[PDB]
Amino acid sequence: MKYIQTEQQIEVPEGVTVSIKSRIVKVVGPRGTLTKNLKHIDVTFTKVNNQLIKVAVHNGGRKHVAALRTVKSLVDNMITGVTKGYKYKMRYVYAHFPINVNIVEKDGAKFIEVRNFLGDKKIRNVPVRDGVTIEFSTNVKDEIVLSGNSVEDVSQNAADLQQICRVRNKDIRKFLDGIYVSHKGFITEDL
Amino acid sequence: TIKIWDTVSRVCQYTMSGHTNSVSCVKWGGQGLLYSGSHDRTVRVWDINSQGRCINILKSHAHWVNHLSLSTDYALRIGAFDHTGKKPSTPEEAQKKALENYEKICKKNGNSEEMMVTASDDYTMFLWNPLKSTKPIARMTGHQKLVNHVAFSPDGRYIVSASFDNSIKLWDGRDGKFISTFRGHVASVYQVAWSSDCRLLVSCSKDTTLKVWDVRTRKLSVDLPGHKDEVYTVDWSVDGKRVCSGGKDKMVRLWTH
Amino acid sequence: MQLSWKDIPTVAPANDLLDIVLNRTQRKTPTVIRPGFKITRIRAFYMRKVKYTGEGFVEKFEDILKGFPNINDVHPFHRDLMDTLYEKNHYKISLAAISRAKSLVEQVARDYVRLLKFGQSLFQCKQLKRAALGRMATIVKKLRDPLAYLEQVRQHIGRLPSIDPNTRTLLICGYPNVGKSSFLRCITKSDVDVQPYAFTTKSLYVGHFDYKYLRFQAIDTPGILDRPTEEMNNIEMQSIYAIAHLRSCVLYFMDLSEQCGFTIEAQVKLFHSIKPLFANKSVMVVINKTDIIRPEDLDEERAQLLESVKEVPGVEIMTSSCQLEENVMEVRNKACEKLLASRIENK
Amino acid sequence: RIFDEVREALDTYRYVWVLHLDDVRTPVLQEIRTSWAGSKLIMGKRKVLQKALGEKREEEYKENLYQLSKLCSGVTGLLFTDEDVNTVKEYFKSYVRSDYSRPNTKAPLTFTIPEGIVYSRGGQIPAEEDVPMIHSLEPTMRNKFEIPTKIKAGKITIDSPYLVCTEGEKLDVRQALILKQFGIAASEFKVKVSAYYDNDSSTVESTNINME
Amino acid sequence: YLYLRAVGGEVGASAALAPKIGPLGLSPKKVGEDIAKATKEFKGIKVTVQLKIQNRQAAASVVPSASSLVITALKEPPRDRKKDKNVKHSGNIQLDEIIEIARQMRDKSFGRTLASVTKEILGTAQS
RNA sequence: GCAGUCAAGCGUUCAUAGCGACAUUGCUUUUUGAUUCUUCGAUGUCGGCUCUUCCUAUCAUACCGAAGCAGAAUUCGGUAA
RNA sequence: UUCAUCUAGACAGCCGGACGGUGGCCAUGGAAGUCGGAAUCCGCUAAGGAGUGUGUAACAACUCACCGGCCGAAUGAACUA
Repeated sequence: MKYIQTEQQIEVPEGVTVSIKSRIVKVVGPRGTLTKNLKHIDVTFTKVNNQLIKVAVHNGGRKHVAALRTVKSLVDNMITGVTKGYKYKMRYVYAHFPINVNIVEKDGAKFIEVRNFLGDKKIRNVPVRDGVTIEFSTNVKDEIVLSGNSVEDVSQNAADLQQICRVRNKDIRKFLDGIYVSHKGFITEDL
Repeated sequence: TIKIWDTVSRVCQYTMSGHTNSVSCVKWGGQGLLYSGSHDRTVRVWDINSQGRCINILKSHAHWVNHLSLSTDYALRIGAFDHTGKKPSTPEEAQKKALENYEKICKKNGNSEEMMVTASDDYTMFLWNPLKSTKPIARMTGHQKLVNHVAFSPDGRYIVSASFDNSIKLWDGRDGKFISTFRGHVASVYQVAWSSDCRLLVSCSKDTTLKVWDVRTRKLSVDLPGHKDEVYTVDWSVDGKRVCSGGKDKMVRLWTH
Repeated sequence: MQLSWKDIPTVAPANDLLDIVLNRTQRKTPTVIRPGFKITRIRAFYMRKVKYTGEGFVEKFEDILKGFPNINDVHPFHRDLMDTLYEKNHYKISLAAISRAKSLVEQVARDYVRLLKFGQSLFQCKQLKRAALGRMATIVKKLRDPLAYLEQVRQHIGRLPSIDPNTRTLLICGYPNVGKSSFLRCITKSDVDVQPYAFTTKSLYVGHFDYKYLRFQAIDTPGILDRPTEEMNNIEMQSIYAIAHLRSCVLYFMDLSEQCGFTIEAQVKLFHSIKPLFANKSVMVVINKTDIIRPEDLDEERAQLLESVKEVPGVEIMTSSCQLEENVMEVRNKACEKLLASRIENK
Repeated sequence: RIFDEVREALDTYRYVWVLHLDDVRTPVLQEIRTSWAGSKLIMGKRKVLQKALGEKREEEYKENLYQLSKLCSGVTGLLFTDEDVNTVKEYFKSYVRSDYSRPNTKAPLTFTIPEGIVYSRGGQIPAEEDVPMIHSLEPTMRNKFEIPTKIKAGKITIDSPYLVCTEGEKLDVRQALILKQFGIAASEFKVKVSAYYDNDSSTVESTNINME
Repeated sequence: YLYLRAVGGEVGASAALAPKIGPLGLSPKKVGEDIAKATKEFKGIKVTVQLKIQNRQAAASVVPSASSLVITALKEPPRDRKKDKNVKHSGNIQLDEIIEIARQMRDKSFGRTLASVTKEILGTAQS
């Protein structure tokens, strides 16, 4: 019905405030400092009481209407992604045969070199985006740490890393070696 | 379908399916067999009281079977009750008497064998002895127009059948031979119903009169005018005392001796 | 070791056969203009028709018969497995519905060449095509019915084994829900993973071994075999029975360990029902866990097949245990050697 | 739907009682209400309770009762009774029952986790009496219960017996769900009612935990 | 606390349905014969089998009430024949010939109104 | 070929007095005792070699996706000349 | 435009709860609501209809609603162009 404004009370704590100019938002945090460009939705923020944010969003009769909620969720991903982070604790539940996974270093990209993958001798150099540390197993058998500081730089690559061993004939029940996400938890245990 | 209901429980004991067309009539015989006439042009015998399974399919009639009659039909309708009006003291006696009455009517050559007659729009009637055999005893031809209704006498000796042709025709019930025509009706004869005494048959016709005919003599016993319009239905009481009628005129007329 | 199954490819019933629909569609479709002259644009659709013809033609009605033997081949046991699936009913309905749609192609080709007549008025052609489509429809309807049954049992034959009666075969059967986890599984490597199995509580655990250079292997159907045919108005029990009827060396299984006081007294007078049927069949009794046998039912059960009392030809019995791994090789060996000195020695 | 129901029983009581319930259930709740032939418990609402009583000073019918309806903003309910105070108060302090209760609560006792093949009986019961888990509940533990499991030839097992529940510990939405799979009661449901109200006395008296 | 069955008739040979867990200490045997004599009258209802046993004591504690004492109350030694076989050849049986059973059936103490069991003679006995 | 369910219009006013289109779901093989020439023994007897170009209702090869996909083999659909 | 529900807590996302007599009858090959047929009885309530899944060879376990707590501002589905 063509709404004039759809302001949303965004709760933003101190110490992790953002910079507002045009359509660019700054991510301020001790744990890594990254940026983000937004040129497809055209948003505008307004400061009135530091924490809360009250603005005016027009066009409410198509697909816009509440185009603040779709941004507010992205804002929280930059606040809880620099403080709480996003540690995707993925567990490698597989039998068959002990796969020798050795991640090497190359031009600071860390290409995951998978040797002998269920009888395959193909080296799948999966590209890894910067901003996330990847470890191995320490106390728990088969566990990879995907602790990053972003969403479109960690979860985006994880989706391509999972669907990189797609087989024409075989699928998922051929062997219980499918790489699935156990629990999408966070870095901070308390939060 | 013909559905068999347990009266007390309102439960469906069996759903007799198999008929391709509408089931226009059903009679339930003394043997525990259900006989039906249907639009599929079949006459069927079912072991109803029993399994609810279809024993026989008789395809014989050329067109829809609208009405059927048992040689036992009247006796079974009444049960134990007859002209005397005596009702037995206990339930066992009531059943035994009813069975006794059934046997008298049904026995040919001393053995129970219920006979069945069916009528089709084809003007054809087939006389069947289903217990004895699938083959029809005879085919009864002769009507100019449709046979709307057919009835055996309570004793099952003779059959009077009401036909559209303005005659009600008499046939020997056992063999199916043609005895005679009861002319007298000017118009189509819709139904016939026999007396408890088995001497007479009452008909109601389009000509708006009821006619009681002494079948034995084959002469018209009594003509009972009175209805303004067509008389659709006739019935003769179990006690024999009254004949009831109803029809297009909408008024019931009961007739007495 | 096979018969004449698991060779027929997939068969589209009715829902997966929507091809006829598609074809009729394009057909009624047409609408061409014909090049050359605009006054002689009446000559073409005849070719159109011949086409549709050939099409449905090849269609099917020959691939159905393939993969299926005969109603009267050699042994009835080969068709007994189908009795517990589609039943002689769908059976004949096998070759039955077979010849069914079979001649169906007959009527097909028939009306086919039939219309065939004329090669003028593409329109009339549309009507002809519509008629053909309708005809096709009135068929695969009831078709796909039993045809559904078809596809079913079709895939079906992938878990059901198939031995060969034209060679040596050692019938091995046991009773589940006792302790076959560390007894019967010591011979083979069968284990339930994905493939399910109804009827009994467990699945199909057929044992196998390769000693010297012989070949002894046979499946088992527990349940139906452990009860008379009269008791089972069908099912597979009877399955168990025919199963038996097959064989060369039937090996009966017993258990005198008393798991919960399940002794045998009623099934004693049951072995005589299959006793005269064993004209050239060797018998063998294997009792599991023979050490905790208490003298309370020992002086009564021994008068069965253990001692020379009733319904016993005079064979050799074995009392040991393969669960504790006590001479498991000797037990397996002394259960098929008799067959070597019988049917093999004579023939 | 039913709209009115409380007004059906207005002038038939005199000693209306209000009961406070913690962990509400059903098989252990109808062990008292079904026993008495004049004590109907009303648990669920909070504003319909004072329909025939009143919540204000202009919509009431009795004196000193509108102030009681304001304290009915919790998990408490009324009781359709009219018996003596002493004969119903002592009965409340004699009924105990242990159950699973509600999660997000520091529950006592310590439950150990067995290593190897999982079961569905308990922890104090030996593995020689337990029953193996059937092949059905598998993806419900790889996301909801987030427990690291390891299947071994069909049968699903685990790796390390990591304890997740003990004395004085609260979780989230799987605290009282992992105990239901086995069959071990956590907290103990104790009857802790509130106060009451008398029509003849027109006074109130806070009892038990309601005492301020 | 635990129930277990086998084959129709505790005889067979070895094709029973008894996995593990032996009731009453070790080696039951006689335990399974205790439930056979705890059928009061004659055997009939055997649908969803039950077997209750206390702590180290195999006793009887299974009372069908309205599951086994109903068919035998229809003056018929066997059981159900075909479908909807109320009584033997009647419809309205004496209510006093079943109200005595419902009186004892109150050890559970879950209901309240006594007029509930005897009120189900058309929607239970005739169905 | 025939016969239902759903009922948008019409019936001066009103869906079911009399009627009732365009779909979908069955049975049956009689175009209504077939109005005077009609359901037939009749294959259109106009094509081939060499050379150039183009399209899709896509048989095969490459890249995804069905199914009790075990492996192997076979079949089907969509995007491509 | 025509309408339930809409300050005695509407309508979502969650938590909690989802109870007995009784193991209700024909088929034990399996089948204690969950592949058919015979079909939609009482009592106790704020609420509980023999029922649309997952499939170990049968329960409790998981998936859920007329009616609640929390949240406190508009509205669940079916048409016409």
